[PDB]
Amino acid sequence: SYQVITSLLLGTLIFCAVLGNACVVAAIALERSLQNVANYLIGSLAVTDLMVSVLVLPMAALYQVLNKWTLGQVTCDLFIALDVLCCTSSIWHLCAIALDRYWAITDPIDYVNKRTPRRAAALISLTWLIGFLISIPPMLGWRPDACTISKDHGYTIYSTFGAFYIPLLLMLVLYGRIFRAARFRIRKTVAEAKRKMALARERKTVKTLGIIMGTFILCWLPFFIVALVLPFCESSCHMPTLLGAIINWLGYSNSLLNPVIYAYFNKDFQNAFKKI
Amino acid sequence: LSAEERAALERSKAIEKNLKEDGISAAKDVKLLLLGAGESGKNTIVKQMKTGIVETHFTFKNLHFRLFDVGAQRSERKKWIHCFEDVTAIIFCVALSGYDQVLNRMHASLKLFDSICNNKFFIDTSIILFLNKKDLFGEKIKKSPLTICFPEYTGPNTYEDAAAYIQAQFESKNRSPNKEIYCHMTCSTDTNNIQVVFDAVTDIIIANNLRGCGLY
Amino acid sequence: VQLVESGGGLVQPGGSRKLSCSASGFAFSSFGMHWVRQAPEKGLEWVAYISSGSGTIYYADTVKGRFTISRDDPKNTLFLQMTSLRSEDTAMYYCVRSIYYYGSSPFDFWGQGTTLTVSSSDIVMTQATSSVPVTPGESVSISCRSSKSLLHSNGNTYLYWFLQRPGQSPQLLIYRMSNLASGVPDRFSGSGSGTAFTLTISRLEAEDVGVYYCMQHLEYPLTFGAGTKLEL
Amino acid sequence: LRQEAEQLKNQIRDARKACADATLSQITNNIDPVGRIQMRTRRTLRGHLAKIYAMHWGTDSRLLVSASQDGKLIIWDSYTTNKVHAIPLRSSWVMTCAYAPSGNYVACGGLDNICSIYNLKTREGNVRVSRELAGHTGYLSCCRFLDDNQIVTSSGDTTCALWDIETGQQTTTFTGHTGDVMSLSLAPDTRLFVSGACDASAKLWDVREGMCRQTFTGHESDINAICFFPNGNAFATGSDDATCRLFDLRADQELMTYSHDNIICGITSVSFSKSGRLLLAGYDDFNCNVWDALKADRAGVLAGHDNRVSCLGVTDDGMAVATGSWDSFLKIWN
Amino acid sequence: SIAQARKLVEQLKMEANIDRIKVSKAAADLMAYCEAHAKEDPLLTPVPASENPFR
Ligand SMILES: CC(C)CCC[C@@H](C)[C@H]1CC[C@H]2[C@@H]3CC=C4C[C@@H](O)CC[C@]4(C)[C@H]3CC[C@]12C
Ligand SMILES: CC(C)CCC[C@@H](C)[C@H]1CC[C@H]2[C@@H]3CC=C4C[C@@H](O)CC[C@]4(C)[C@H]3CC[C@]12C
Ligand SMILES: CC(C)NC[C@H](O)COc1cccc2[nH]ccc12
Repeated sequence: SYQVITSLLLGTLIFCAVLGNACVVAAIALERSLQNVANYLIGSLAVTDLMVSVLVLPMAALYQVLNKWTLGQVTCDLFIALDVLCCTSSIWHLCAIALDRYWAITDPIDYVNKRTPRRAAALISLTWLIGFLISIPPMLGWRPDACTISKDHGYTIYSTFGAFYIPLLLMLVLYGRIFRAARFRIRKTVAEAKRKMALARERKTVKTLGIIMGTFILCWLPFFIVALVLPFCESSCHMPTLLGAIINWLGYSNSLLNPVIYAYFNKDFQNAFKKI
Repeated sequence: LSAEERAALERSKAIEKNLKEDGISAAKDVKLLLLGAGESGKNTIVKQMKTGIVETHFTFKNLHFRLFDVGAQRSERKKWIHCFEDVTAIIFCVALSGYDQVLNRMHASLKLFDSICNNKFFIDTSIILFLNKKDLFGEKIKKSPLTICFPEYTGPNTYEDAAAYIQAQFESKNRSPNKEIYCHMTCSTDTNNIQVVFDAVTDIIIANNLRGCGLY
Repeated sequence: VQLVESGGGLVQPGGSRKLSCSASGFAFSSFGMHWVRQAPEKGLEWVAYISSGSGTIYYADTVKGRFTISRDDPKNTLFLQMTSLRSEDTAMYYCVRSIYYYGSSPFDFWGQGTTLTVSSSDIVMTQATSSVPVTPGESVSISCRSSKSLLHSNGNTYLYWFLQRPGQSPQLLIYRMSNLASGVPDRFSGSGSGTAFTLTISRLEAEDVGVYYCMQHLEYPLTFGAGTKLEL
Repeated sequence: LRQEAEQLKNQIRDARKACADATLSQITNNIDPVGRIQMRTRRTLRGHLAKIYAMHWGTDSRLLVSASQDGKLIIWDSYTTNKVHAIPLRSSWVMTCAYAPSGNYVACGGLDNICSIYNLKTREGNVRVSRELAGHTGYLSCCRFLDDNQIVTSSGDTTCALWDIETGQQTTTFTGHTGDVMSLSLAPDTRLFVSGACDASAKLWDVREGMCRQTFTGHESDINAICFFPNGNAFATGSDDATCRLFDLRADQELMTYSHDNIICGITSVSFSKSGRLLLAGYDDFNCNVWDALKADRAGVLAGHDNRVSCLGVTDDGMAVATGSWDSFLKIWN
Repeated sequence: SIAQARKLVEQLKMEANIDRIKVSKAAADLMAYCEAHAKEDPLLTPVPASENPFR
């Protein structure tokens, strides 16, 4: 009864994440109009989130519903590695998307002359490389019927600051510069209807960056604050293990919400989805 | 495959490689459609940037521009106007000193500008509007008022106010959020219209990128 | 269009030298290039092939590993690096222009050749006749046999006919079975099917005197039949 | 003389109405309709990187040339999808291409106002410009070879021209259109051609005489596409008014209209099947509709292009239809 | 000018004096050609995949 509600909710979340991300990837692969550097980064974020949703989310949901790790220790190590890998890769995909947008908005000459799909592939490979560099150290050795990530203080700092906090700072800085550039462009654009539309554009800019950064933050910051601090509360602080599940699944739900932010809100993606 | 079929396939692959290289080189070109009506400053800005279609290639600040002068085509534009559907911007040249002349020149330029603005192939195509011969306009605006062209003007006869009214009349044809009209006034003796087009194209690219990110 | 070979000369056995081909008058980069040699009294034998763009390189089994064919497109030059020059390598080495697309005429131009002198599964093309005496104005049919069917599933029969006039480099007459080459008078005819082939000359002139060579282009170790000479 | 011109126009209308005994639909009411012409994309020709404006099939029904705004004239081996040639054009603004019936030449042209003749079969292995046909004062919208030395071009200068390629001179100029001439179709005998122009009229021209035999006016908008029926006694037009019309040469009037209420877009290209019972028309609405040329029934649809189908062509043996499109792909259909 | 009207009148005269056939016979000939060649129409009557070069 009680575990059935959890199973249904987590399974619906996994199904929605798989469906959303797979549909984003399929729309990328099916339409010539969505094969762009920006759309390559967005579709790779969808690929990473789909890997999250099919590798981590089912196993994490099994762990949540059963309240215990009914799998092997080798399988637990693989789960932790894949979870950290795929979540770090998705967060750094957000950073790569922000970086591409920053270069597009602040360097139009590079956008025309130097922006190539090789750069999108390089950004994707770099996100996955950071994911590996964050997730593999526990298997190489940096660290009970429970499958929990390594709580080593050095690894805690290295993996929380390498998967979220450095990504959070880079993405905040990049989108702050993008915001400043967007207002600079709007102010340069600005007969009262012109000022009306300029104010509407600034409202749209603040709403868009609010959606982007607020979704990323409200999804992953609650989890990563605890992932950073709680290891340093190894004796005093005790997480209720309900708030921990909630914050971890907010982070997981970032993989559900990323297609919505970056593809399903995109006009180009909406038209391409209409084409199917 | 046969040996000859294999070598034909290899030739086809080499052709495909060259086609991909050519398309990569071509995608780096900022394509500009130069429009205007007859004795506007089209040829003046072509000379500043430097047979049925004339193509002016120039590079400015690491940006390669392809400017398509199509004024020689004295035929129906809508039959070939879709060829330029994917230009970065239209450069529309208007002689400011055309309000006083009938062959009305400025009414014809306004009608052409309206048709180009509201063309189904240029819905989101920004326009770099050049108001040419601003010096001749200043010469002939102090003598004759801006009423021979616009009876509903009812404004000051000064050069700045008349030119601003003409620019407002042209920008009144935009009626589109995703398209901007960049208006510059030129006198045929200013060596900065290359800079004006570069800045307008930079603004167009930046605004397109912002629209892509949902910030415009 | 002209292909000028250089090198050749006389070498000691086991030596090495590079054959060169100074192409000019045509889009050399777009042509596949062959080396085809002819021993002083025997017929043509294909040596090596470098494709357009150097992506594909083929060699005859008798020279593979020791011989190296290379091209330099900017200078329009084709090379044959020969190593361990056996006495069997003495021949006149011909560079052959060949281009490959649908309808193209491969092996259509041949260089003048340079004679190299060395001091002391393949499909078989059979020309049973040889040194057949001919009379000007009357028809002659030169036959050819192939060990394997030269007809491909695509419908093409990769049989080539070449005329090696006395003292002159070979000259394509028919490129795929029953396909007259450019500049060849429409009295030479090609026919056959499968493995048996004939080249009919309607009204042979005094210039048709020469050795006529088969060539298959189905499987790549290109093989010439022993030439069928025509004599007055 | 406008009164006499109107009098002659009314006389022509009366002579056309005197022959309008029974419409094509009344006589084809009893033939078994074609069920559903369901072609499938057999090949997709990829390699153009801009809008394809023109294609022309080879007479061998295997090679075809396509013209794209990327400045490339590409000759395709449609059986293998191999690219036989990729011809770089001097002007990327090509909107017509013709493959010579001999196969030795290809033509292209557009906003440069020139018909460029390309020798596909040179001693050098490259395709070069053999002749540039200058003299049109508007864009070339169609060109068709009569033979290796004669090509007919249509232009936005409202005229058609017959050219001697060796001299590069206009042998005949076909004037009489008031709108921009958009398409050409040579008769199978190549003794006479029909041109469709922006004046919403199709004019029948004698190639040797150089005069307009007949003028056909049924369309409400610009005629973009024109094609003879396989026997040369009729032709079909494709215009911007979302209609295709079949005009008989001998009856000297429209015999059938190929329109549908669900089609409102313009028509870019028309062609007939080998027997001429199928009229294949390319539309702005991104697909090609197959029409029963005798019953005006919409026999089939060729969907599969992501942009406007700008050109299409049926092989001389009738095996395949190739459709080009603004989405930069050519598809072969059966 | 007047010469343009003269040319238009002459062209209309030359076009008006042609031997038009009844559209019944035109449609009958179009039928005759269509059914006379329906067998050799691969798009109208699809060929077996053996005989289809685009297979
Ligand atoms: C895991 C889920 C619950 C987290 C979702 C976070 C979303 C819903 C929150 C976080 C940031 C918030 C945005 C912050 C900024 C603005 C700009 C304002 O002008 C409109 C509201 C808007 C757009 C908010 C909408 C709701 C918002 C996008
Ligand atoms: C569209 C966005 C807001 C999706 C976010 C939904 C997330 C935050 C919600 C929806 C279902 C929720 C889960 C439902 C069931 C449980 C079991 C409980 O013992 C631990 C919390 C946990 C695991 C919840 C975690 C948070 C959760 C996954
Ligand atoms: C069940 C657990 C394994 N859930 C983990 C969550 O899905 C992602 O946790 C991290 C990602 C990257 C770096 C990280 N440092 C600490 C945690 C962490």
